[PDB]
Amino acid sequence: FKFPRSYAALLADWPVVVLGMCTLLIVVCALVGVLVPELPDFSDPLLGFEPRGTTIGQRLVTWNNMMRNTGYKATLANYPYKYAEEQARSWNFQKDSFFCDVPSDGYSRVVFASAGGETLWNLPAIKSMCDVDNSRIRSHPQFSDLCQRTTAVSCCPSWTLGNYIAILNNRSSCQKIVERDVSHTLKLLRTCAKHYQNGTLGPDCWCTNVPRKCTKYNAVYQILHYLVDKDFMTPKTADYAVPALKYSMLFSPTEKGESMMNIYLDNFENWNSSDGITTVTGIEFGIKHSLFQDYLLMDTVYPAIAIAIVLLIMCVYTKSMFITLMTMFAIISSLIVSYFLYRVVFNFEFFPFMNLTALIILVGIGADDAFVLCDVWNYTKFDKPRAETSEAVSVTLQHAALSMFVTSFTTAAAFYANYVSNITAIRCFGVYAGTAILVNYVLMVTWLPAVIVLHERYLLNIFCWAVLCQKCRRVLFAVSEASRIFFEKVLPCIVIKFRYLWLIWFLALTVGGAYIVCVNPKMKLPSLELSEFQVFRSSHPFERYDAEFKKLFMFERVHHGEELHMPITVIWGVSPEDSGDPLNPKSKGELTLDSTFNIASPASQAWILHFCQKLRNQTFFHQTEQQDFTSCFIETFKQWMENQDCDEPALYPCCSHCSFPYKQEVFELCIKKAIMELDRSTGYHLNNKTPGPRFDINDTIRAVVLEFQSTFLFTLAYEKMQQFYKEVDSWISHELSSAPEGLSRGWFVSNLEFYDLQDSLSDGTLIAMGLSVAVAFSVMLLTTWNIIISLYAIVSIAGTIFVTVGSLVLLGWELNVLESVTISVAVGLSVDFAVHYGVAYRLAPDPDREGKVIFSLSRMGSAIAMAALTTFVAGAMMMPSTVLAYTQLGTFMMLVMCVSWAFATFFFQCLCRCLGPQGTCGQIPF
Ligand SMILES: CCCCCCCCCCC(CCCCCCCCCC)(CO[C@@H]1O[C@H](CO)[C@@H](O[C@H]2O[C@H](CO)[C@@H](O)[C@H](O)[C@H]2O)[C@H](O)[C@H]1O)CO[C@@H]1O[C@H](CO)[C@@H](O[C@H]2O[C@H](CO)[C@@H](O)[C@H](O)[C@H]2O)[C@H](O)[C@H]1O
Ligand SMILES: CCCCCCCCCCC(CCCCCCCCCC)(CO[C@@H]1O[C@H](CO)[C@@H](O[C@H]2O[C@H](CO)[C@@H](O)[C@H](O)[C@H]2O)[C@H](O)[C@H]1O)CO[C@@H]1O[C@H](CO)[C@@H](O[C@H]2O[C@H](CO)[C@@H](O)[C@H](O)[C@H]2O)[C@H](O)[C@H]1O
Ligand SMILES: CC(C)CCC[C@@H](C)[C@H]1CC[C@H]2[C@@H]3CC=C4C[C@@H](OC(=O)CCC(=O)O)CC[C@]4(C)[C@H]3CC[C@]12C
Ligand SMILES: CC(C)CCC[C@@H](C)[C@H]1CC[C@H]2[C@@H]3CC=C4C[C@@H](OC(=O)CCC(=O)O)CC[C@]4(C)[C@H]3CC[C@]12C
Ligand SMILES: CC(C)CCC[C@@H](C)[C@H]1CC[C@H]2[C@@H]3CC=C4C[C@@H](OC(=O)CCC(=O)O)CC[C@]4(C)[C@H]3CC[C@]12C
Ligand SMILES: CC(C)CCC[C@@H](C)[C@H]1CC[C@H]2[C@@H]3CC=C4C[C@@H](OC(=O)CCC(=O)O)CC[C@]4(C)[C@H]3CC[C@]12C
Ligand SMILES: CC(C)CCC[C@@H](C)[C@H]1CC[C@H]2[C@@H]3CC=C4C[C@@H](OC(=O)CCC(=O)O)CC[C@]4(C)[C@H]3CC[C@]12C
Ligand SMILES: CC(C)CCC[C@@H](C)[C@H]1CC[C@H]2[C@@H]3CC=C4C[C@@H](OC(=O)CCC(=O)O)CC[C@]4(C)[C@H]3CC[C@]12C
Ligand SMILES: CC(C)CCC[C@@H](C)[C@H]1CC[C@H]2[C@@H]3CC=C4C[C@@H](OC(=O)CCC(=O)O)CC[C@]4(C)[C@H]3CC[C@]12C
Ligand SMILES: CC(C)CCC[C@@H](C)[C@H]1CC[C@H]2[C@@H]3CC=C4C[C@@H](OC(=O)CCC(=O)O)CC[C@]4(C)[C@H]3CC[C@]12C
Ligand SMILES: CC(C)CCC[C@@H](C)[C@H]1CC[C@H]2[C@@H]3CC=C4C[C@@H](OC(=O)CCC(=O)O)CC[C@]4(C)[C@H]3CC[C@]12C
Ligand SMILES: CC(C)CCC[C@@H](C)[C@H]1CC[C@H]2[C@@H]3CC=C4C[C@@H](OC(=O)CCC(=O)O)CC[C@]4(C)[C@H]3CC[C@]12C
Ligand SMILES: CC(C)CCC[C@@H](C)[C@H]1CC[C@H]2[C@@H]3CC=C4C[C@@H](OC(=O)CCC(=O)O)CC[C@]4(C)[C@H]3CC[C@]12C
Ligand SMILES: CC(C)CCC[C@@H](C)[C@H]1CC[C@H]2[C@@H]3CC=C4C[C@@H](OC(=O)CCC(=O)O)CC[C@]4(C)[C@H]3CC[C@]12C
Ligand SMILES: CC(C)CCC[C@@H](C)[C@H]1CC[C@H]2[C@@H]3CC=C4C[C@@H](OC(=O)CCC(=O)O)CC[C@]4(C)[C@H]3CC[C@]12C
Ligand SMILES: *[C@@H]1O[C@H](CO)[C@@H](O)[C@H](O)[C@H]1NC(C)=O
Ligand SMILES: *[C@@H]1O[C@H](CO)[C@@H](O)[C@H](O)[C@H]1NC(C)=O
Ligand SMILES: *[C@@H]1O[C@H](CO)[C@@H](O)[C@H](O)[C@H]1NC(C)=O
Ligand code: NA
Ligand code: NA
Repeated sequence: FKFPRSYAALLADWPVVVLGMCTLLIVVCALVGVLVPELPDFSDPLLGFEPRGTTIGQRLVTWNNMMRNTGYKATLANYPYKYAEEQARSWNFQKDSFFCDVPSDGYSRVVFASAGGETLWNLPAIKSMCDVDNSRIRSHPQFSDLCQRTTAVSCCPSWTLGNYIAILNNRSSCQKIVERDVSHTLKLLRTCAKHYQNGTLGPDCWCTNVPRKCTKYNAVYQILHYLVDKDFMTPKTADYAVPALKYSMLFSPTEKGESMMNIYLDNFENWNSSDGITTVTGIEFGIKHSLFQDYLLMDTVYPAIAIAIVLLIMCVYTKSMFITLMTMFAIISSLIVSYFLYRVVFNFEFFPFMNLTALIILVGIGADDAFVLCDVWNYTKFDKPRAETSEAVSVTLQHAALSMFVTSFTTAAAFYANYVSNITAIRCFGVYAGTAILVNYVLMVTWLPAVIVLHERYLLNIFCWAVLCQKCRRVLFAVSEASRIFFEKVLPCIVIKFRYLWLIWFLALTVGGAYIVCVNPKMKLPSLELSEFQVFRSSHPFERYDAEFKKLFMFERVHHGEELHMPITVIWGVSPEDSGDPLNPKSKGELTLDSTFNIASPASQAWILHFCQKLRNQTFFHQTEQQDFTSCFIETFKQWMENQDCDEPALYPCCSHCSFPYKQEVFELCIKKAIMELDRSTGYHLNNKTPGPRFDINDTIRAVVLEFQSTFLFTLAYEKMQQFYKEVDSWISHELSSAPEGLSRGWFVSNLEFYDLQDSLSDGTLIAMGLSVAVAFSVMLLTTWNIIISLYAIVSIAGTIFVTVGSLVLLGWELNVLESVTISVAVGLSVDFAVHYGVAYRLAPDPDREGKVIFSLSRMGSAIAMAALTTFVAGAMMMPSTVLAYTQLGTFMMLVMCVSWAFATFFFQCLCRCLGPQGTCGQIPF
């Protein structure tokens, strides 16, 4: 029986086989991907934002596994429990003149600013804050179940300036205060602020150095610590009529969390946030990550609107709704098939929210190849108008199929290069987006050639209205002639005549971009900790709370503060290893004990005391004037032993007569006795963080922990924290290199979670961009076979990247997660227009470099323009989004398209016109 004897004949004779086979295996992917995997969860946006394989990361994971597994009959314990049990065997403020408790981070709260720029310390503003709370939080039908309660009659009062003024001036409520009460309260604040600054006022005094008037309910401490900004009542300009209260805070009796969701959505979300007197500038209801999932899915309307505009661009370009809608079916199918491969074939259990942005990327860059194949098909038709379909298909594929691949492969490879990241979310996103891009290419050389054959065979025969069709035809004709005159006549004259203007202008831009990126101001690393990471645009009240207001209120500053010294924690007997799955963020492994460890050896006892006394001589160590008896438990144990009075027979082994390097059996006996003496002799209680030995279920010491304070303070600056880490880790590693066996495998840990993230963002960006640059230059040598065209192309790609990244630096971008991925992807996208032109310069029949540049611009001009335009339009559609990630990706997509199109069309064609090869001058031998 009959069968097609070549691929071009399969497409030409049986296009319905190709579409039927594609449709069936796409339908299988769509079914199995919904039925078999567990569906994605976006309840935590920050989920994979952690380095896994790093030296610091494995130590941090190990220390967390030690802390969870430490406790009564757990894997490790602070106390020798099997020895210990053997010892045991032997409203109206004139009536209810109080608030229900102290305000805290546990309560729902809002930040006010003045609407007219006034000081907030005025009676209209003070009552307007109470009016907003009453009208927007309390009024809600759910509030009465959520509020903390002293009686069934009414909820507790909210912590607000007007209620503190009421209780200080014996008024019944915020609503019944007067200007005399406001000025009286201002005097009390102005005098007693020095007592608060000097640490003499405090939370419980209702303060022996402090006068009674401002002690009256702890009200002056509570106003200054919780309700007012840090510039109000600062020592400078305190003698001023009313000080500038820029911001003030209000606390609701509702506990901060997911119960606030209805109150927010009903009464805060759609509001204009202003009472005309005061504006609500910040909100902290505990719902930021709960709200994130809703907006993350709701904003998928913007990529859907982008699909319709890309359908319009491509319907006018190709002149069919058939080839156009079948191309957009293939674009959306490549996401569905990528998802089946990702969850079912590759077995990835975690789907980051970053993966939803691959719908934006594929809608922008998906049609690029359809514009190329449709052009080449029409050049092929025009060149040989009586060729049979199998010849026309084969010639079209011979001209198009490699350039379509190289532009796709450069962009997929730039995403797969992010699998070299230590950050789990970045690796997962690189795999998902790289796979969709390659699946889309396979459809553009299978599905789209068979669709083009079916159009020509049937639909090309079939295809006010009686004038509207004619009016449509004549305007479509005029648009196409205008497009042809531009790309064949207008644009080549502008490129060639002004070539010396272009060479000077685009070099000046490249030098400017290189100065901004490499000299000043450079791109910065992240400057907020991971819990404060921005998910919404900076306009959103939840983001202004974390970015602006957490640093202006004293209770939010002292939650960590400036005088945190870095701990130096040193651990033995546990292996610093992550045995969990690095691609599953929830898979932390199992705690591993080191079988070679021994503390109780006389050599181990002697060395570890000498290490403690060596470490105290270093410039990184901070001497507290009170001694830490926990820091080096061996010195405290030596001290206890040399105090045992030894006249009692029970003190026979644990005696002051013994010299310090005790025989191992006397160490193992007396350490248990000394630990059990402590919690009876003193009020001191050990916990899973406390330094000391760690016992197993057979009262055997399996680990030891030492801890010391550093002269280094805690900081979010990368270089200061790198200097701390290098100085301490080098000295500890060097000193441990001379430790006896059984102490040789110890390791150092500290508060280094954010420094490990910053370090991983630095390293992974440099590696992924170097891999992306290597692929970009390689594929251009292998596509042009000429070193001079490949060189002018990589110089234009370099100018594109310096102007693109230098522009993002002037826009205030930092090297965060996602921002770091776009830098790698910028290279792989920027390849594409210089490849399309560089192949058309070589293809040119003209002998002279001017004719070859006119040919190149004439033949690739409108396809390059349409690929740039569809990618720009997809990015421009993401600007109404609340999700920060959508708005950042669309910003990048617009910017990189303008810069890469201009450098490929003006700068790279001007290099080819001035000093381009002619007559095989730089041709690589095959
Ligand atoms: C691959 C990823 C798959 C993700 C799967 C999860 C999808 C979750 C969908 C969620 C969602 C978007 C729908 C668009 C999705 C496009 C996907 C494109 C995928 C391409 C591969 C469902 O939108 C639904 O739309 C229905 C339309 O028929 C509508 O039906 C109703 O009318 C029928 C007659 O029309 C009638 O018969 C039926 O009885 C009715 O009920 C529903 O009530 C409505 O809930 C949520 O948005 C809904 O609609 C608005 C949208 O703007 C949204 O507007 C706000 O927010 C926008 C955004 O922040 C912002 O822009 C807007 O300014 C802002 O006002 C609304 O607040 C929200 O309510
Ligand atoms: C596994 C890790 C164990 C961690 C232990 C951590 C707790 C410290 C225990 C050690 C301990 C008692 C001995 C108990 C048994 C020890 C078993 C050891 C087991 C080891 C396996 C040693 O007490 C020290 O004894 C020394 C003699 O031995 C003595 O030395 C002197 O003599 C020599 C010159 O004449 C020469 O030595 C040296 O120059 C001299 O100074 C010191 O003055 C004295 O401070 C502490 O005793 C007391 O503890 C109190 C709180 O309970 C603590 O109260 C304060 O701080 C509280 C807040 O913490 C706070 O609330 C209180 O308001 C506040 O008042 C006292 O200030 C402290 O004194
Ligand atoms: C998920 C669903 C859509 C999967 C099912 C796909 C089917 C609808 C496809 C698969 C193979 C296709 C067939 C493949 C080849 C042909 C031969 C074709 O005719 C010829 O090539 C000319 C024969 C002649 O000499 O007359 C007519 C359509 C037909 C029957 C196709 C009809 C549609 C079929 C059955
Ligand atoms: C954005 C994605 C989800 C689009 C998915 C499209 C599919 C549902 C396919 C299957 C059947 C296709 C239709 C089959 C036949 C025709 C007739 C065809 O008529 C002509 O050929 C008009 C002139 C021309 O377009 O060249 C126009 C497209 C249309 C409606 C096709 C459009 C695309 C359809 C709806
Ligand atoms: C990246 C783009 C191109 C689409 C990728 C494949 C889709 C088939 C996935 C991606 C996100 C998924 C959605 C993300 C979140 C949800 C909520 C989820 O349910 C829960 O989260 C329930 C609450 C909980 O688990 O606690 C299941 C449906 C749905 C819409 C998922 C259905 C399948 C979706 C659309
Ligand atoms: C994971 C998947 C997506 C990888 C897919 C890779 C292929 C699509 C690449 C690899 C090698 C490429 C081929 C290498 C060599 C050629 C010969 C080339 O030149 C000719 O046929 C010579 C005659 C002429 O140019 O007219 C046409 C393109 C083609 C088939 C290339 C098309 C694209 C191919 C098949
Ligand atoms: C999941 C799988 C199916 C992905 C792999 C798809 C391949 C089977 C496709 C991708 C590109 C295609 C090629 C694109 C271009 C050409 C050139 C074309 O012409 C020549 O080879 C002419 C050579 C000469 O003139 O000497 C023949 C078909 C061929 C090899 C195609 C055959 C089928 C290829 C290799
Ligand atoms: C493979 C073909 C299609 C060439 C693709 C271009 C290559 C130059 C690049 C693109 C993506 C790169 C890969 C992206 C990520 C990684 C993970 C990286 O992992 C590790 O070093 C740690 C071990 C691990 O986690 O697997 C090893 C190199 C590798 C495979 C890279 C090797 C070089 C690759 C294949
Ligand atoms: C989203 C809203 C607010 C604005 C959408 C405007 C678009 C519908 C306009 C803007 C630019 C226009 C395009 C400008 C240039 C061209 C190239 C032109 O190319 C050809 O005539 C040559 C085709 C070939 O060589 O075969 C076809 C029309 C097209 C796609 C135009 C179609 C209509 C477009 C996409
Ligand atoms: C800094 C960015 C905008 C660089 C990327 C785009 C520019 C290279 C474009 C944008 C607007 C263009 C200009 C718009 C209009 C004209 C008038 C035009 O006048 C003629 O007489 C043209 C005659 C012809 O060649 O048909 C000469 C080129 C020029 C300056 C264009 C040169 C190329 C420009 C500067
Ligand atoms: C080869 C051509 C094609 C492109 C070359 C561009 C690169 C040299 C640029 C682009 C982005 C730059 C990176 C962007 C941000 C940073 C953070 C920076 O970290 C810091 O300590 C900054 C100060 C801080 O905030 O603490 C280290 C360099 C690095 C990786 C930059 C190094 C230089 C890079 C890789
Ligand atoms: C020609 C095509 C391809 C692009 C058209 C893009 C415009 C329709 C965009 C560009 C900037 C957008 C604006 C940028 C910012 C905002 C603020 C935004 O304010 C919010 O408080 C709600 C959403 C959010 O959280 O950001 C409301 C939409 C709006 C006016 C956007 C409306 C749509 C605009 C005008
Ligand atoms: C979106 C960013 C990434 C840039 C993408 C490339 C654009 C610079 C291209 C896309 C479509 C092009 C347009 C398509 C058609 C025309 C009509 C053309 O009209 C004539 O030359 C008419 C001459 C006559 O009839 O007298 C003038 C240029 C223009 C606007 C083109 C200018 C270059 C455009 C805007
Ligand atoms: C086609 C390319 C190669 C040439 C330039 C095209 C321009 C239309 C674009 C591309 C990048 C844009 C720039 C990207 C970033 C910024 C920073 C932006 O903000 C600031 O400078 C804020 C300064 C501060 O707050 O202190 C002002 C506009 C500017 C210079 C943009 C102006 C218009 C530029 C040069
Ligand atoms: C060794 C490391 C640094 C990797 C180098 C990779 C490429 C940059 C090398 C590999 C082969 C080299 C080519 C081998 C042969 C030639 C032919 C040579 O002469 C001609 O084309 C003109 C001959 C004439 O005079 O007629 C010009 C340099 C070129 C393209 C070489 C330029 C550099 C190439 C592309
Ligand atoms: C209050 O401040 C002064 C000046 O800094 C200081 O000398 C004094 O000791 C402080 N008061 C108390 C009770 O410590
Ligand atoms: C809207 O905002 C203004 C201040 O810009 C405020 O005066 C007004 O009361 C708000 N509400 C309404 C319904 O206008
Ligand atoms: C600590 O430094 C002093 C002063 O140099 C020295 O006498 C002492 O021996 C050092 N102690 C240790 C344990 O290194
Ligand atoms: Na491509
Ligand atoms: Na590319």
